[PDB]
Amino acid sequence: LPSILRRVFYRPYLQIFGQIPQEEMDVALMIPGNCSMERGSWAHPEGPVA
Amino acid sequence: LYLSDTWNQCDLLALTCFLLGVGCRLTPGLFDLGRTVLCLDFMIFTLRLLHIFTVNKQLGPKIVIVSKMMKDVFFFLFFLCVWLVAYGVATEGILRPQDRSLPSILRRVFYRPYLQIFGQIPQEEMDVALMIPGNCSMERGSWAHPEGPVAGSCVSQYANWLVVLLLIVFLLVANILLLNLLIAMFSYTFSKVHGNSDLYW
Amino acid sequence: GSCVSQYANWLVVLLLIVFLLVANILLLNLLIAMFSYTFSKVHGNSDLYW
Amino acid sequence: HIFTVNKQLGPKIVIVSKMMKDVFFFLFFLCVWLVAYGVATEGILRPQDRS
Amino acid sequence: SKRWSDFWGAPVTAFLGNVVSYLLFLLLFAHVLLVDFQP
Repeated sequence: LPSILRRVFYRPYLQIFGQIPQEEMDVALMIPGNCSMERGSWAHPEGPVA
Repeated sequence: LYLSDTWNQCDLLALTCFLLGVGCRLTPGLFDLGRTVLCLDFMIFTLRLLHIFTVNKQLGPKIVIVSKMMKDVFFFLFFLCVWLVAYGVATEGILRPQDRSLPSILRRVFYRPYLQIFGQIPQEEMDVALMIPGNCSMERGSWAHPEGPVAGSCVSQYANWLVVLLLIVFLLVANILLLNLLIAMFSYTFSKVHGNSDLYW
Repeated sequence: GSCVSQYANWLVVLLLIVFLLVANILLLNLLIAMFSYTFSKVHGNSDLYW
Repeated sequence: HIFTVNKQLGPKIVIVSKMMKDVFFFLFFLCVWLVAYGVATEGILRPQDRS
Repeated sequence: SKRWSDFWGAPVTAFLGNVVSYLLFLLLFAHVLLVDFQP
């Protein structure tokens, strides 16, 4: 629950002030991987809370 | 009449600092002091070049209106420095860094919240969730270890959400209230002054 | 630079504070004030000329 | 220059060229202050790579 | 003696020569303070 509250309310707030994490939300700046036991493509971002 | 002025006090100041710089430079024990004072003197000789161009038609009256904005700037610095003390000491207090030198505290109280106005926001220095924990303190409580040589060697984890909430409130008041109210005061003062500054030029 | 001096470094930090004050506060906000003044002064004659 | 015939975008493109005297004041005050800060900071520091 | 004297006799070219000479002073002061400053 607080990790979702961070990624919904706290990260888009800091994007007004020029804090734009591209590596947390764009696959092309990331590496792929078999990181989910589920159907579909998945990829692995950088950051402890991302 | 020569001492009553301001730009003759400026041109006097550039040559006092010049002779102080050379006078230290030729002594064998003060080489670094003379090189530093000459490097401060170059700015004064460069700022003289604004007064030279006041005779031009296009750049003339605008350079006249530059000096009449400093009362609005001094209000901005008053409201800023009060709010910068308040945010700085509260955030330095809720966190408990272990490196507690006097100039390291002065950096983390006055210098780091100053650069957060200009978009320099270190999150990894002041948020536990972007850090790794550790047994870095011989003391009771939770502790964690941030990144950076001057960010304090070991910081506290208790009630960290209030530090994040002070970061949101600081960016709201500083980067929205103070800056946009400063643009509004420059707009008002410029239209109030522009007539008399053209007559005076 | 491969190697830099440590003598009187606090004056370098203090010049960084003064530079950000004059450039990012005086010059930019005085430029917005001059664009506001000039735009309201000119807007009538530019509509007639267009 | 092609789109100056349009109604909505027309007069605004006309007013763009009349702002350059304010921009040239900005560059004058900037370039003086940029020389002063630049050479003083490059002087107090002493870098060894001096190309 | 007159056309030469009435080009350089104006206050404009005295101003312009004052600026160019002062810019060369700043260029020299930077060349000393950045390149060859011997201990």
